[PDB]
Order: sequence, then structure tokens, then C-alpha cells
Amino acid sequence: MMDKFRMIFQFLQSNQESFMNGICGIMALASAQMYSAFDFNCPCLPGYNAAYSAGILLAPPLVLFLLGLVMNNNVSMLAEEWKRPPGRRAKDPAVLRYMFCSMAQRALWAPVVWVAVTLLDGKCFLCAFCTAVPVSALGNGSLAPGLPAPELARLLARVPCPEIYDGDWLLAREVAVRYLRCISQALGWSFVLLTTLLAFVVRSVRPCFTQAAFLKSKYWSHYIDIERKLFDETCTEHAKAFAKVCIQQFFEAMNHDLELGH
Amino acid sequence: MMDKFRMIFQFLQSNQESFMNGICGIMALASAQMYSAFDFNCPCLPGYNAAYSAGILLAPPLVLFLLGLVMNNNVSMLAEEWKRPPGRRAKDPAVLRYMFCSMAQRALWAPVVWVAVTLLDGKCFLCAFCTAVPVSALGNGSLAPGLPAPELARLLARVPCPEIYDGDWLLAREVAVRYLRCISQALGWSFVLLTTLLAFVVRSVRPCFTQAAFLKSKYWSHYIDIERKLFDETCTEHAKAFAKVCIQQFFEAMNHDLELGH
Amino acid sequence: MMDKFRMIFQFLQSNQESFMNGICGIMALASAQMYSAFDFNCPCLPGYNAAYSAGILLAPPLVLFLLGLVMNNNVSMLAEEWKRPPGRRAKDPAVLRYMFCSMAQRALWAPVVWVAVTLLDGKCFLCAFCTAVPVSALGNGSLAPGLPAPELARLLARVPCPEIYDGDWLLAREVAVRYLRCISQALGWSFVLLTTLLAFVVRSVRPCFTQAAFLKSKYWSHYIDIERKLFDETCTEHAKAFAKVCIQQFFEAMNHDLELGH
Amino acid sequence: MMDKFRMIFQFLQSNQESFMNGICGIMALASAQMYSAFDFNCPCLPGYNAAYSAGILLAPPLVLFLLGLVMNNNVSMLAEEWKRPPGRRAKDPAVLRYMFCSMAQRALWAPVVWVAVTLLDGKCFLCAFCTAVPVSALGNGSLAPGLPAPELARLLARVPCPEIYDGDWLLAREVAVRYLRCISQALGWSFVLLTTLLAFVVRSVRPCFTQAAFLKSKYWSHYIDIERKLFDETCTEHAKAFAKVCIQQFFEAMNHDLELGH
Amino acid sequence: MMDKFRMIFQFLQSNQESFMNGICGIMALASAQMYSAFDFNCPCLPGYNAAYSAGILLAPPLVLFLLGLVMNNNVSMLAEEWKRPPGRRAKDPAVLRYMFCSMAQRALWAPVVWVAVTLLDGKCFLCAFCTAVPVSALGNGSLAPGLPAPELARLLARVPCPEIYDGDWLLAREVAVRYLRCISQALGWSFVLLTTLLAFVVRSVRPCFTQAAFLKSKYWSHYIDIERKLFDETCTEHAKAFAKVCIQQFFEAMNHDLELGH
Amino acid sequence: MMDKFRMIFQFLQSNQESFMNGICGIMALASAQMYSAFDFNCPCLPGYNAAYSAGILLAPPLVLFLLGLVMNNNVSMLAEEWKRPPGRRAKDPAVLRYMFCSMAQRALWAPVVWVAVTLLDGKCFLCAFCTAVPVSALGNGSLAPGLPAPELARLLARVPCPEIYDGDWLLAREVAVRYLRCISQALGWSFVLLTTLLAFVVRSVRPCFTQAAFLKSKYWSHYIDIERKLFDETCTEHAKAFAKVCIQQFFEAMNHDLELGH
Amino acid sequence: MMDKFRMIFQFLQSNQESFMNGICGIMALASAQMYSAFDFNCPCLPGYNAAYSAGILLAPPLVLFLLGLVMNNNVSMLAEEWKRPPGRRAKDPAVLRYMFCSMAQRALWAPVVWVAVTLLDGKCFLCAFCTAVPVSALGNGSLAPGLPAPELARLLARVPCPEIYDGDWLLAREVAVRYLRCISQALGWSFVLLTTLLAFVVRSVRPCFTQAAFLKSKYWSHYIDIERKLFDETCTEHAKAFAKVCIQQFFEAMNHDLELGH
Repeated sequence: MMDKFRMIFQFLQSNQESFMNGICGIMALASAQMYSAFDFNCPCLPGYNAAYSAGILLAPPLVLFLLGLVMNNNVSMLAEEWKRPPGRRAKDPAVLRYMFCSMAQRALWAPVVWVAVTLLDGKCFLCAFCTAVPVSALGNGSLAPGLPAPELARLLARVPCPEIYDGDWLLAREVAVRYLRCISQALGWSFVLLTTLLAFVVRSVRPCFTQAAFLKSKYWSHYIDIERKLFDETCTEHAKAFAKVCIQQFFEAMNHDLELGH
Repeated sequence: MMDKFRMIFQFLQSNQESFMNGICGIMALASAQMYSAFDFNCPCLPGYNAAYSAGILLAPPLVLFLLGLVMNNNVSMLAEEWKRPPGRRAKDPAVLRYMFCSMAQRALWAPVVWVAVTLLDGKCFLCAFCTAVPVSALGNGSLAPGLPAPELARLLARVPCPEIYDGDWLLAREVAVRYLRCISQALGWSFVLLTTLLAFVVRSVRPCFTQAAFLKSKYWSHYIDIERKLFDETCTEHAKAFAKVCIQQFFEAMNHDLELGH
Repeated sequence: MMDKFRMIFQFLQSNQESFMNGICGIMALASAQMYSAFDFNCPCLPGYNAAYSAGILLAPPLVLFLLGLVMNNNVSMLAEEWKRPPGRRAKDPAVLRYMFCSMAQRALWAPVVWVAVTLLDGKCFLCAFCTAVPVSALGNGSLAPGLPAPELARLLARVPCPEIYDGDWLLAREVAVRYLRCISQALGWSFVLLTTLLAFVVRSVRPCFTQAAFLKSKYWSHYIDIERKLFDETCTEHAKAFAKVCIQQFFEAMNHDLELGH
Repeated sequence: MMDKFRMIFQFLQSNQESFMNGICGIMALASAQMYSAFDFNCPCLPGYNAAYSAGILLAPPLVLFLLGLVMNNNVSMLAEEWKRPPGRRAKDPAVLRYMFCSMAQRALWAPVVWVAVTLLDGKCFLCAFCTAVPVSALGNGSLAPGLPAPELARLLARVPCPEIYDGDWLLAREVAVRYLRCISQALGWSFVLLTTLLAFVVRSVRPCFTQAAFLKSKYWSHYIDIERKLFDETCTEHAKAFAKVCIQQFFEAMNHDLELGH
Repeated sequence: MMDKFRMIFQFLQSNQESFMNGICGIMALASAQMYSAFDFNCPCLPGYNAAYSAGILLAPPLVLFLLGLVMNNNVSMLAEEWKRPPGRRAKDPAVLRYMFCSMAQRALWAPVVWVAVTLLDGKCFLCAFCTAVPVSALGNGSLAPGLPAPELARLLARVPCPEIYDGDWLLAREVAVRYLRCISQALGWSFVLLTTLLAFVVRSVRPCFTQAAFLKSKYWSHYIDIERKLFDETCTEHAKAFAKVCIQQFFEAMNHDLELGH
Repeated sequence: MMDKFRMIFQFLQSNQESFMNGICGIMALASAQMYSAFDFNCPCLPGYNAAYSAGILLAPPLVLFLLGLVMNNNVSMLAEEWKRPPGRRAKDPAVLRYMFCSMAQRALWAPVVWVAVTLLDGKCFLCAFCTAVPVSALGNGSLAPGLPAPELARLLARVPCPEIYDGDWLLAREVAVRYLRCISQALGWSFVLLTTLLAFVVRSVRPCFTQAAFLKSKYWSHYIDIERKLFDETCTEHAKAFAKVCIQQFFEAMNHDLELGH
Repeated sequence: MMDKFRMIFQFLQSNQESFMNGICGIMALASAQMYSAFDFNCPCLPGYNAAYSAGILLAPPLVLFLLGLVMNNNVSMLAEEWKRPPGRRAKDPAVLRYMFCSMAQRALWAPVVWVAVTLLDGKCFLCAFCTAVPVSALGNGSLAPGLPAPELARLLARVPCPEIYDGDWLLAREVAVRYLRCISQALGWSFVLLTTLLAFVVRSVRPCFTQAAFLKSKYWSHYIDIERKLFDETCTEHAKAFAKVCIQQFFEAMNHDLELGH
């Protein structure tokens, strides 16, 4: 099971060449790996499955999203100037709208890797649709020998839980699995395809790439840096002149000498 | 079992990029790992469980909290100036109230990782509510064949202790477990979700972020640095002039020469 | 199974000598390895195979292609100046046609390694043509003992799925496999041969290597570098003169002194 | 068993950021690990246990304490000036009392880790109170079938020694153990809690933190450094002028030439 | 199986001392290792073997050859000036003939290591001549008990495929193998001997080592270096004077000020 | 089997202190190790052995010898000036005879380690003289019960091939082996002794150590270094003045400007 | 078996602090380890043992001795000036006698470690005196039941060869061994004791430590260094003036220009 995460492990061990997305690589690479040690096991009960599996395609994604906004050091400047009234805003809506949108496209670089990499291994999908398999399809001389609706859902639904499987009635194990891990791995490619193709279009066309506001932004965020870095200079400077008055008082103020004079 | 902690192990091995929270990463990453080597095993007795399990969601958290306050080098300055009377305080309540609050939000970065990572593996939860499972639910032709209340609590309660399990009466093992590790992993996500979302709000709104007092603080804590660093200069300086009087006395004072003169 | 990817692992661990193709080595080396942890298992059903196997020679290649264009920092400059009308284009078609073509030959350095390295292990090919093996050829006293067409496709088609194989009727297992992994490894060499030989011809002849336009290009892309790097200078410069007016206001504006004066 | 010590092993391998306590980390981290290779096995005899177990909670702690005082380079200066008569002491009782107390709180950082980490694994506690377990409690249809007092102590007392356990009379093995490793791990937390909370109070209040004597101390210990470092200068200086008189005598004093002159 | 390649692995790990051949060591060392992970398994059918084995002594060699020419950065200069007409060639045939020949003797340093290291392990040779072994030689009381020609080729030919071997008729397994891995390892030495001895003669005598043309060559290839390296200087220089006109326009052209003036 | 080569592995890993012999350590240390992965297995047939074993004490040595001459960068200078006629030789026979002899004593540092380290493990010797063991010596009640000459050579000769050994007739296995690995390890010491003792004599006496010609040599080989290193200076110098005429033509020759002028 | 040598392995891996003896540590540490991979197995025949075992306490020691003299770079200077006649010797007998003796005490630092470390494991001693064990001593109801002298030597002598041991007649195996590995390990300590104690005396007293000749020696050996290092200066200097005359001839002598002039 180490394969899905040990790969980025040496890849992390490989080099130190990246960007903000590589800074996102600090987190989401763990998201490529955090799946590995976090186990998965479904109740194999009659109706809980379709509830439970939807838990592991919506919450842990949404967590990794919101942990992207708070993680970067900008949201205050947008949060601060939004709550204030219009007019008083020292920034145009344009620089707001852009700079707000350039937070999403650095955060989304995670909640898409953790929806691929829990489809390609199918576990998330297996416990979610096993209740409705066409049992007549490849059923070893099938025909549903008088089987009812209840007490068959409890027959099908165990399929992922291996050692507690009921038996050969209208199914083997290795044909009900290994046919739901096929259909799953079809979505996993026909999903990641559509997303990356939609990564094309975005850059390639447009949405708030105006040469005007891009300039004002990068100027501004560059300006906050020099402000913080420079304020410390005056403090340490202005403080240095102030310590000399007091520290000297400790000297010449205990005994004006040492008793250890030989 | 190494997975839950070996992950941060190479992640620790990964790089050296962090902050005070990464300084908290020095500790709490161990808290992500300290769970790994510290075993867990419940009494599997009739009433001790619900006592014992609550031991491992309140004490070891609270320890990691208080080890956060004492660990950082500020509490004296707050502790010193609080015990003194008002008025004599060389600092406003504002700089107090802020600087005191900026100790919590650097300490809490632990006692939340050690409440997630002992819910997602369910062991802490399993030995805490096994005494009340609906045995009729998925009970292999159930009906409670005349079973009493006592001598059934001692029947259910063994469920986590594997090799000492009684038997198939109104239960298998792999259906009483693997249904309490489902419910548990639901809280683990629906908890960590709520917390991180509440990490949003805090930064994003406010609570003592006033531009006034933030300035006075960082100036002040910057000032203590130069004071300590500079005091050593005068000492080593003022001492150097003093050693010369005595060290010379050792010379010219033993024999004023060596007998080894050839 | 680690062999196919652990090789580039220490090879990655080996040194840091490469180029843009070695920059492509950042990705496609993973493509040499990403095969390793991504499992493969075919439905072993009557008609799905020839559908499913074609999934793993066209989609995951095409993904690695498009992830090559978006990955490098040029497509905007081509995308921007293409959408505009002719005439307004500040660049000749020649520099366009070349610079556009020099994106392909840096991207193709992947989708050819992931078509070799899933033929040489034959798994991709095995589940794709097992339905039509000449069963009379090496069939252990063959003759097709009255076998029909249906209920034989479901007999042959299981061949890759080992533990669910039907039996010795007109076949053993280790002669239907180990004869489709021969034919496969013949394409894998007679393919990689043809490609590399076609790598010869390209460099060796020509296609838009004109001394004229190559010059204009590398000059231009060199020019964008100095533009971005130099703009930051004026900002940090022009900003530094501006901070001094405000930062001083924070000083001398809170109390013009400290109450901590002893 | 490597877990309890292999953790600090990579943690030691982790980085080199610490202080005098981290200098104590040089020793006590071994004390976190020295437990690992030093085995434990109790006599499983009738009365020796409660003697023997108390051996491994008082001696090996007390050793690690005294190895803390001697390890640091200060005790002579306190030991030297204590044996002398009062009055002649070149240092106030205050600087004595403080500097003596600042030896304990750097030594205690060990003999508390080696009392936790031999309670949390319970072995030290198991062989110490097995002689008095309530056998009627969870005793598999108990009632003490005429059992005497002697020849039952020799029945209970074997409990830790696994392969030499007598048998099922009024006990199984896995219920007499796994109920004394519960009670133990309760002290281990309710102990380490109380200690760390008492680490709070100490810093937070007071005990000889007077601004007066802290100054005189750190000045003094700073002064001993420059004295030792500077004495070597005069020696190597004063010696250099002295060697020239003799070393020249070796020259011009063997033959005033070489016979190897060609 | 790691031995044949793990050797160069630490040897690669050993040091970084080599030349262009060591640059070829970048590739062919993999060719010493690429054999390791690329499996080998022959059809064990009647006539395909002698076809199939010849596949693995001619194609994968020839690939590693052509990947040597294209890999080095010279063939264009030879390819460019060859297609042109004579007379216009700015270089003598001598510098052509030499410089063309000094491409082979740096490429051949591979396709000879991958013909040794797939003879010394004999697998390539075993599946190629098993069809004609003298069965009477060491045949355990032989005499060919009426065996025909067909249905014996299918008897011999299985010999490498272990678990599918027919049986003891006129052969054991461990005497038909372990006599074809002897004859093979004789060629492997009597081949590598002849080649290295022919490496002697080449250097030691001659073939286009003329002092005249060697000079002109190394001068020329040295000249191309300074040309490319120096062209970038004029560009970045000539460009720097050009950016200042436009970048200033962005300044003073958005608002000529900031609205954030307090 | 890793022991014979894993030793030099960490020894190689040990340090980087050596000379030309240590440069030979680059190769022959592999020769100490190349034995490890190159297997050994003898035909166990009647007459081939004494042929085959002599293959592995003469060819692989002789290869490692000739790979020593070609490996060092001197043979051309000797090869070049030998083919020429006497008189024209710019070097005395003395400097020739010495410098030629100082190639052997740096090459022999291999083909002696690969004759020891395939005697001390005896495998090379076992398959070479098993055909003539005195079977009466330690033969478990011997007497040769009417055994003929043929059909006994095929009885003895199998002795190294373990699982195909015939049986107890006039021999066990572990007394025919373990008496030919004794005699072998006697030569291995009484050989390496004689060689190293002959390493004494050589240095210690003489053979072309004349102070005259040693001087001329090391001067000469020192001179070739400065010649090659210095020639590159004039080229890069003389070329630099030449590029400026052409590179400027590319500028001012495409458009004398850019169309991108805004 | 790795223990005897893996120890110095990490000890070698430990640090790089040593001297000429540590330079001897380069070799003899291998001698501490070379025992590990070099196997040992005695003939277990009637009279060869006492011959064979003496082979492994005299030859491999004596080899490591002579490999110490030749290894260091001094013996020529002693060998050269000894063969010459007295009087012509440019060095006194004293500097000879000392400098010759200071070769032994750096060589002996090996052939004593390889006589300890093949006694403490007893294998060398076991196969050397098993022929004469007092069989009556601890002989399981002994009395020598009519056993003869011959056909008992062949009974005792097998004792080290485990699987070929005859049987229980007048002996078990684990009492004839495990009583000859006791007596052996007694010599191993009572030997290494005597040697190290004799290392005391040597330094502590005397043997050619005269202040006169020690001076002349270290001066002399210091002088040879500067001679060799300085000779290279004049060569490279005197050569540099000489190359300029010829290298210029290559220029201006091929064509006095290039045909590539455009």
C-alpha cells in the first residue's frame, strides 16, 4: 500500500524545484499520501453504505480546500477591506476581484488530486454501489432461485467485507469485485481527463488577466514586504539608544565593585 | 502501525520550512507520532470501559496544552506584570489582552491533532460504547433467546479483546466491530471539518487585531532581544580589563622562572 | 514490481545533470514509475476487455501530453498573439511556427515512454486479445470436442484472472499466457526501434531550423526575462521612498513616549 | 521494542536545535532509550517481587540524578566556596543559593522521564502487585474451591512469567494481565500530568528569580570564561620567546653541517 | 537478480570520476542494469525460439547504438555540411572523416556491454539451441526408444520452461540445462577477450590520428562554444537599453499615484 | 555470497585515500567483486571439466591485464615512437625501457587478486580435479566392489553438482568435498605468500631505477600536461577576437529593430 | 558472523581520527574483517588436521607482516644505503638502526590482531587438538568398551564436522565441543594480556630513543619531502618557456587562416 505515497516520498526526496503550487506540493503531496495510512472499511450493512461512501468524497476534499485559503498570508487583506464600506476601500474592485480569484486557482491544486486518487483504487466506489449489481449477469447458471428482495440486500451488501462473505448463491466473490473496479477506473480517467483539459482553457483564454490590474496588484503585494521588513530597522535602531541609559544603571549600582578583589 | 507516524518522519526528514507553528511542529508532530508507540488496550470488564476510555481523550490532550504555554519564553512577562497591582503595570491591558491571547492560538495547534488522530482509528471509541450495541440489528437470526441483563454485559463487553471473546451468541466478532469503526470515523471528519472552518472565521474576522496594540507589542518583544544580547557586551568588556591584574600575578609569582633552564 | 520504477529512483538519486528534457525528466520519470503503483486488472468478461484495454493505451498517454503544454511557461504568449488579428501580431508567422513546434518536441518525451513501458510487460496486451487465441495450436491433444461459440468466449476470456480460471479444457494456463507475452514484447522493441530511428531523421534534417528565425526567437525569450526581473527593482525602489512618510507617523503618534520610563 | 527508543533516534537524527536541556537531551534521551535494551524479568517467587520491583523505580532514577550534577562544570565552584568559612566567601549567599538551585532544575529533566516511561509499559508495576489480585473478580465461575493461603501465593505469583504459568485454577492469564496494565497506565498519565502542571507554577511564580542576584551570577560565570581563554595567550606568547634559545642549540650542535654534502 | 545491476548502482554511488565514456557511463551503465528489470521468457514452442532469441541479440543492441549518435551534440554539424555540395563545405574531408569517426568509438561503448551481459547468463542462448541437443549424450541409459522426429521437438523444446517440462524420457532437466549454460559462458569470455584485444590495436596503431587534422578539429569545436556563450551577452546587453523605455510607461501611466495616500 | 565483495563495498565507502594503484583500485576492487555476481557451475560430465575449469583461471585474468594497458593514457606515446625508425626517436631506449616497464607494475595489481580470490573459495578447483580422487582413502569400508573404469568417471564426476549426485557407492558427498576445499586453500596461501614476497625483492633491489632516466621521464610526462592545458588558452583567446565580426552581423541584420516597439 | 567485522565497519564509519597506526588501521581493520568472509572448514581426517590448522596461524600472519614493510615508502632508502659499502653511507648506523627499527613497530600492529581474533573464536584451535581429548572425562558412563587405537582416531577426528559425526559412542557432540572452546578462549586472553603488557615496557623504557639520532632522522625524512615537491616547480617552469616555440608553429602553419571566412 506504500506505493501510492512512497512515490512522492522519493519524489519529495528527489529535488527542491517548485513554486507556490510546489508550496501547495508541501500539503497536497501529503494529500496524495495521507490516503495511504488512513484506512478504509465499509460497514457492509444494508443501507449505511451509500451514506458512508459519500462521506469520503465530500468532506475530506472540502477540508483540504479551506485549509488552502487559511494557509496563505493574504485573506486578511481581502477580509479586512471587504467588511469596510465601499468608497473607503483603498483598492479598486478589479484588484479585489482578481486577487480574490488568484486564491482559488492555487487552492484547487489539491481537492482534485484527492478525488482522482480515491477513484483509481475503487475502494471508495466499491462500498457505494454493491447493493445494485445485476446478479443475472455472469451468475454461474443464474435465474434467482426464488430469492426475495430483503435477505438479499443483506446477501449482496457484504461483498467488500471478504472473510464475512455469505457464499456462492448467485455469485462468486472474484466476479462481483473485479467488475466494479473496472467501471470505477473508467471514471478516474474520464474525470482527470476533463479536468486537465479544463486547465487548458483557463490559462489559454482569459478571466481577469487584464494588464492594468495585474500591474497594480503585484506592485501592491510587493509593497507590503518592504513595509514589514523596514519597520524592524527603526525599532532596533530606536531601541538601541534607549537601552544604554538603563543597562549602565545595573553596573555601578550593585556594589560599584566586586568583593573578590584580591 | 508505523504509518500514522512514519509519515511525519520523512515529512520531518523532508525539509526545514516552517514557523512558530512549525516550532510547534517540533512538539505536536511527535504528538502525531507519540500515539504510535504508546499502546492501547481496554480492560474488557463491565463498567470500567466508559471510565477508562474517557481517560484517553481528556488527560493526554490537556497535558499537551499546558506543555505549550510553559514551552515558550513569554509567560513570565505576563505572569510577572499580572501579580503586580494595576497602575504600576508598565503595559496597557490591551497589550496584555492581545499578547496573552496570542499564546493560546499557538498552543492549540496540538490538542486538536491529538483528538482527531485518536478518533480516526476508532480504538479509543470502540472500548467506550461497546456495552450498548443493538444486538438485534444484524444478529444472525436474532431474538435474544431469554438472555438476561447481567451476564450479557460481560458478554458484549469483551468485544475488543479478540482472543478472549466468548462466542457466536447473538453476535459474530466482525460485525460488532466494523460497525463501531464506521460511526467513529464519521465523527473524525465531521469534527475536523468544524474546527478548520472555525479556523477560518478567526483570522478572517478580528478578536484583538487592532493596529494600535499590535504595533506596541512587536516593538516591545523586539526590545527585550537587544537588551539581553547587549548586556553581555559590557560584561565581557568590563571583565577583560579586570582579569589582567590577577592573571599576571600567577606569572612571576610561582618562581619568576623555570628550573628547566638548560 | 518495484524494479520498473526503483531504477529511475536511484537514477534520480544518481545525479542532477540534465536539461529541459531532464526537466521533463521531473515528470516522465514519474511516468516511468507511476505505472508501478497504479495497479492493472481486467474484468475477465466476454466483451468488455477489448474496450477496457484500449482505455490504458490512449487516455493516460493523452493526459501526459496535455500536462506538458500547460506545464511550461510559454503557451500564453502564443495563445495571446494567436487570438489577436493578423497584422497587429508583433511577431512573424515564422517565429510563431517555430516556437509553437518547439513545444511539441519537448512534450513528446513522455507519451512515448508510457507506451513502451506498458507493452514490454504485456499486461495491457494480455487482456486485449485473449478472446481470440488459436486453441488448436499447442492444445494438448486438441480437436474442439463439440465446443460451441458462446460458453467458450466465457471460457477463454478468464485467462488472465488466475485463481478464477475454469480448467484444462483445450488449454493449460501456462501456455496461453507465455505466448501472448511473447508477441507483445515483439511490438515493444519493434516499436521503440521505429520511434528512436525517427528521432534521428528529425534532428538530422531540418523542419524549421532556419538560422534567421532561431535568432529572433532566443533573443525574444531572453528579453522577457530581463523585463520581469527589472520591473521589481523600480517597485521596491519607488516604494521605499513612500513608506518613510507613513511609518514615521506610527512613531510619535501613539504616545510620543513610553509610560515605562523609570 | 525498538519503538520506545527508535523514536528519539530519528528525533535525534532530526535536527540540532536545543539548549542545556537539549544538552540534557544528550543524556536523558538515552534514558528514554536505555530502558529499551536493558531487559526486565521478575523472579516470579513468593516474596521477592515486591522487593525487586522497587529496585527499578529508585536506584536507576537516583543514578541519573547524580550523573547530572557531576556532569556539568560548576559544582567545584560551589563545593570549593562552601567548605571555606563564611566571610572569606567571595560570593553572597544569594548568588550561592540561586546558583545552587539552578543546578537541580537542569538535572531533574531526566529522573522524571525514567519514571514515566517505566510506568506506561507496566512491566515494572506488573511484577510488584500480582500477589494481591482479587481473584473472585472476573474469575470464571469463582468461589475459591478450598484453596489455602500458602500454595496460592506461589500460584498467583507466577503470572508474569508466561511459559511457566500453572493453570486455569481461578484465573486465565489474559485477564490477570490486561487488568494490571490498565491500572498502571492510569498512574502514568495522572502522574505526568501533575508534574508538568507543577512545572507551570515554578516558572510562573518565582523562587529566587530576583533581578539583583541573577545579574551578579551571569556576569560571574561569564567572567570565568575569559579568564581561562586568556591565560593560554600569555603562555604560548611567553613560551615562544623561550624556545628560540634552545632549539637553535640542536642546530649547529650535532655536526654544524651534514656529511651528505656532495 | 539484483546483482548484475546493483553492482554499478553503488559503483555509480561510488564516485564521480569519468569522461565522455563516463558520460556514456550515464547510459550504458543503465544498459548493464536495464537487462535486470526487463524479464526474459521464451515461448517454448517448436520453431519460434530460434526466431525469438535472435530478437534479443540484434534489436536492443542496435537501439542503444543509434541512441548514442543522437545523444551527442555534433551530428547536425556533420549532417548539415554533408547535404551541401562539395566546395561550399567550409571543412576539409579530413576533419569530416575524423570527426565522423570519433562518433562511432564513443558510441560503441555500449552495444558491446549488452552483448556480453546477455551471454554470460546464458538465458538468451538457452532458448535458442535447445531444439538440437545430442540426447544420446548423457542420456541415462539412452537409445531413443522408437521416438519420432515430430512430437520430440515438442518434447525437447520445453526445456527452459521449468514447471511445464514433460518428463524423464531420454532426459532429466538438470543435465540438459547446465550443459548449455557451459557452452554459452565459453563464448562470453572468448568474445569479450577478442573485442578488448581489438581495442588494443585501434589506439595503438592509427586510423586518422594525423597531427594536422586533430588540431583543426579541437580548435573548431572549441570555437563553437565561445560563439554561443558570447551571443547571449550582446542580447541581454542590447535588450537592457530597450526595456527602460517601456517599463517606465507602466509607471506614471496607471494613475500617476496611488489612491492609498493617507 | 555478498561477503567477498560487500567488504570492499564499504571499504570503497570508507574513504578516498589512494594512488594510481588506488586508481587501479577503481577497477580491480570490482575484480574483487565481479567474481561475486558472476556465477560458477561446472558441467559435471566426464571430460569437459578439466577443459572448462582452465577457462576460469586464464581468460578472465588475461582480460583484466589488457584492460590495464589500454586504460591508462600513455601507450600511444610508446606505440607511436616504437613504430618509427631508430634515430628519429626523440627519446633514448632507457626512457623507453623504463617507461614501458612502469606500465606492467601498475597493471599487475589486478590479475593477481583474481587468481587468489578464485582459489580461496575452491569452486574453481573443485570441478577441475574431482575425476581423480583416491576413493579408497576414507571410503566407508572401501575396496572398489568390482567397479569398472568407465561408468565410474560418470560416478565421481558429478560430485560438485549436489542434487544430481548418484549415491553412497564408495563415497559420501561431504567427504569428497571438504577435502578438495582443503588442498585448494593451501595453494591460495602458499601462492599469495610467494607473490608478495616477490613484491619485496622488486622494489628492494632495482630493475631500471637509474637516477638518470627517472629524471628525464617525469620531466617529460610533466611537460605534456602543460602543453595540452596551454593550447586551449590561445584558441579561446584567438577565437574571441574572431566571433565579434560575425555575431554583430546577426544584430542589425534581421530588421535593425523590433516591430514590438510600442 | 558479521559481528566480528561489522563492528569496525561502523567504527570505520564512525570518524576519521587516527595516525600511521590508523593508517595501519586502513589495512589491519580489514584483517579484523578479512577473517569474516574467509571461511574455515577442516578435513576431519586422521592426521591432516594438526598439519592444516598450523597453516592458519603462521602463513596469513606472516603475509600481513611483509605487506606492512612494502606498503610504506621508506624501505628503498634503507635498502639502497645498505647494499652500498660502509663509509660511503651518507648516514650513521644509529640513524639506520633506529629508522629500521621504527618500521617493525608500525608493522606489528597487525600480525597480533590476526592471532587474537582467530583464537577467541576457537575454530582454529578446535580442528587442531580434537584427536586427543580425554574421552573418559565426562563420558556418559565411560570405560572405553574395548575400543582400539585405530578406528577411534577416525571416530574422534570428525568432531568439528557436524552432520558427518559418527555417534554417541563414548561421546556426545555438545560436550567435546564446548570444552575445547573453553580452553581456547583462555589462551586468547592470557595471550593478548601478555602482549599489551609488553607494549608497556617498550615505550616505557627505551631501545634506541636517543635524543641525538631521533633529531637527525625526522630532519632527514622531512627533507626528502621538500626535495620532491620542489623539483616539479623547476620542470613546469623550465618547460613553459619551451612550449611557446613549438605550439606557435602549429598555428600559422596549417593554412595561416581558415577557409570558413565568410
